[PDB]
Amino acid sequence: PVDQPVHNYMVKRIHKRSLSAAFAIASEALSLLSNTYVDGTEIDSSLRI
Amino acid sequence: IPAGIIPTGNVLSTIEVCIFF
Amino acid sequence: NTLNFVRFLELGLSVACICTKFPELAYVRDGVIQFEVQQPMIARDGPHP
Repeated sequence: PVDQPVHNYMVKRIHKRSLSAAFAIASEALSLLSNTYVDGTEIDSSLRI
Repeated sequence: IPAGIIPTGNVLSTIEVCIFF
Repeated sequence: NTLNFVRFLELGLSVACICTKFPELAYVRDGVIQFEVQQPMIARDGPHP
C-alpha cells in the first residue's frame, strides 16, 4: 500500500531543580573591618599571619 | 577582602603549630 | 666470633616512621602538633535542612 516521503518536526516540555553551595560562621567582617589605614599600629603580627 | 590573585592548583607551602614554652 | 656486623643499610627498614630529628630535647610531655583543615562537604542537598 501507500507510503510517502514523510517528515517529523517537533514541539516541547523540560525540567529544573533550585540552588546554592555551603559553609557558615561568625562576625569577623565588621568585627575588625572597622580599621583600613590608621588604627592598629604595632603588634597584630600573628593576627594577620 | 584581599583574596583574589589566589591559588590555581596545588597550594604548596607550610603548616603552623606550637612548641609550648 | 663477632656479633654480626655489616651496617645500618642493607635491606629494607625505614617506614614504620618518617622523620624529623629531635636533639636539643628536655622540654615536653604531651605537647602539640597540628594542621589547620577538615573533610569534604556540601553541593548535593535539597534546598537542604
